[PDB]
Amino acid sequence: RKQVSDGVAHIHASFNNTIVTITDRQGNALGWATAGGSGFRGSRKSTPFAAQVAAERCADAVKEYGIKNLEVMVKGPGPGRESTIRALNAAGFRITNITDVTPIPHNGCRPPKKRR
Amino acid sequence: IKVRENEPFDVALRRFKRSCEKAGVLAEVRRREFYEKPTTERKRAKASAVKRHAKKLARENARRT
Amino acid sequence: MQLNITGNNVEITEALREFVTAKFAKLEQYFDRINQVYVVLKVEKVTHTSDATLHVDGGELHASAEGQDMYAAIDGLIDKLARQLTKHKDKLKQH
Amino acid sequence: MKRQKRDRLERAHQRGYQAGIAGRSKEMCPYQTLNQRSQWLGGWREAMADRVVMA
Amino acid sequence: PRRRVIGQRKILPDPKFGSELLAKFVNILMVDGKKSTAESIVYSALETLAQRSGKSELEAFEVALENVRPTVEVKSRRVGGSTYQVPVEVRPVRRNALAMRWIVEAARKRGDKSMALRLANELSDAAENKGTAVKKREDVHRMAEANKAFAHYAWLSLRSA
RNA sequence: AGGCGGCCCCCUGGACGAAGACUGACGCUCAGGUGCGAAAGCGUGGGGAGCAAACAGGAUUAGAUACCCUGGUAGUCCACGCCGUAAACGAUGUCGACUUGGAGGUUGUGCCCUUGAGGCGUGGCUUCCGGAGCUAACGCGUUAAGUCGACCGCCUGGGGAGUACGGCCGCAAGGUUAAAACUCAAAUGAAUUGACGGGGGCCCGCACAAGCGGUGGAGCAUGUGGUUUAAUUCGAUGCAAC
RNA sequence: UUGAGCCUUGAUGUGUAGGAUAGGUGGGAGGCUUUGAAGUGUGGACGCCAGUCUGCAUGGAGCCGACCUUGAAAUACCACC
RNA sequence: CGCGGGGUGGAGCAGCCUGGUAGCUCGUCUGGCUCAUAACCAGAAGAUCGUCGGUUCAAAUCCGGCCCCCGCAACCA
RNA sequence: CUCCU
Repeated sequence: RKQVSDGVAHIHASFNNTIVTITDRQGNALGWATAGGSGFRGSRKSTPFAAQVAAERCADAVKEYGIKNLEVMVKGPGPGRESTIRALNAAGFRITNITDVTPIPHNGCRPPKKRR
Repeated sequence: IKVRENEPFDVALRRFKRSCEKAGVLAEVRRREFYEKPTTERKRAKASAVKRHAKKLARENARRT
Repeated sequence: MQLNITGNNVEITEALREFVTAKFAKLEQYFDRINQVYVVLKVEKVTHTSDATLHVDGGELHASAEGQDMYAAIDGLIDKLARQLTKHKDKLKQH
Repeated sequence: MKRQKRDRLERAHQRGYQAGIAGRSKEMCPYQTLNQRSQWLGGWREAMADRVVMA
Repeated sequence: PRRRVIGQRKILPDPKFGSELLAKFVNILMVDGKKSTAESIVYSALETLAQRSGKSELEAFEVALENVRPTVEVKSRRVGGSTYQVPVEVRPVRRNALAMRWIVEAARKRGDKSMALRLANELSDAAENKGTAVKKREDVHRMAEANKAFAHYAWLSLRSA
């Protein structure tokens, strides 16, 4: 429980799901909540609203660590990614800075061939 | 991308630069190596560019409105 | 799927009704749930023609085939109906 | 049997919004008069954001 | 329709009480094109709603109505293979009529002896938040609030009022 | 030509332009021949992240040896050999001359007020639009499919067939050269008017949505098919007969 | 670092009823306190979110038991656990 | 042949982490949805907690006896 | 989504 002050809020924002991992400055996790585990299932995981409910259900169950202010990292080009940080302005936090950690390779490995 | 500033901030600047270069390169690179149709899609894109420029230029005569 | 044979100038014999019924049943089983089928046999002095109207969940669908001996016309009509059914079936799958 | 609904003004809006969402990044199927082209393009640019928020 | 915000006509108010909502309510259970016996059912039911409720009749009906009027209503939509329901907000003209349709259907169920006794008891439990139309109200709110995650494109309820 | 994208080094080919000097027709094309030649594949030895034929499984479907999903081996990579084909396409052999214009790109260079990203010319390579002319039309149009010249390759109805047999090459797969019997009166190119599309845009309809009442269950009436009968008169049969 | 066992201690034990986060059994109107009182500068635990423990006062000399509700009367006090 | 553990919806099991009221997925039943089946979603009943006893106010929970399992053994007449 | 003449 550790009585931490500030945290780093990683938001993995893929197409089919958003998971929200609130950690500390150090980089080791304090609590996470996903858009799947909030009652939304299948296609309904892939909405911004499930990301908002995920950010709520993380922002409490990190209450016991006592975080006043947090940074926001967002990885992934998904349908959440903005409603989930409106849901961290509204959850009672002070947003220090917001970054983008979406991995852009200087094209390396080959992508899959997926669609027809 | 990286937004930090004083108390009116945090949304518009970030969704601007984030949304443009992020959604561009990730929505591109997410699948389809293709090896062949960036050539076709750039050729069609730029032929459509010169056809749109000349088409609007000679379409700048009249429209009877 | 019940099937309803009628004939204008074509005397529908019992061997004729057995074959047509079998062919229709086989087609119904293969493509889609079908509710009712009307078959009309016409002879116009040369042309042995056949009409069929299938009532399926989406709606009516009809086909017509001219032949030489009635049997040929029936076969053509059944193949046409099957083709129409494939179109209607995944026309209302379209996932 | 009565008269036209929202006389092309905010019907021109939702045509540009549906055409904005379903691809059509032409922005080159509008009307030609100004009061309808302005919000065909208005619905188009309001539909680009609603394409970013979803798949 | 495609065209026609239609030239709309109003209705006659109720004779015994100064209400057009009540006249709409008579027109709901006015089955088979016969207004007079529906008026006798409504008056015969509001009388025993007054004696079985104490308070006045128009406020008895309206307080009994606002516990079955809804706020969100599902609209079934399909995109691709899925066919999910999307919550639209009910407009306040459709609201009370959609309440009275559920009251009248839930009174055509429930079967007691007379229609005025059935509708009187059904409005009584609608005041009590107990009967059938409150269960249908809570079904609509549970599935619209359960499917709440859909607020989208253009096929429903443009910008505001 | 195939093709070649981080950055640096070493070795090396070609093109271009300015000003001169030099050789003096030393030129063009080229059957045979020789060389290079994407990807897949084959052989030997390494290497193997990601992807991914084959393969397994889950779906989908009437079936689904498929598309979709989860995995996944050859191969993709390197070194050395082979193969020698591609929608190897500009579907346009090479070289040379001549013949109205415009807008650009890129790369040199000359003069003048570089006095300001300035103005006027000049070469090369290249993109589009159009002139006459040409073409069956589509379109090509100084980089021609215009007017000509030199040399080479190739074509002679469609199918059989770029197949068989034989030769040559290859480890193989196969490549190249290349028929005939038979059979048909067509095959084809471009353009036109319709029709059609699970193409697009716009508008509308009890087309959907919002509702009210039905049909399908029942008895009976009436009509039809069938069956019967001596006859069950004849016709009407998707919507548009019942 | 860490179990496990053993002592010495110290907290914890809101069903219902209700003045109340009363564990059982038995004894049981005596200790608390000016060894500087109720409130809180204070700081936590527990937290079945309502009440109990202890840290330091600037205050300073106060509190319950039997007598109200319960299968039950009070960590009022003590013993065995 | 004596030790342990289990007996709770149709089934798998939580509850018995502290004696105070029976709980979750499926199967089974509606309703919405779908062209119908499906998938999704929202509700509902589904048990005298294996049977007799008793231990206090009150027992699925604590303790005896019986039955049924599953293991460990004892298994050298 | 908004960088032209």
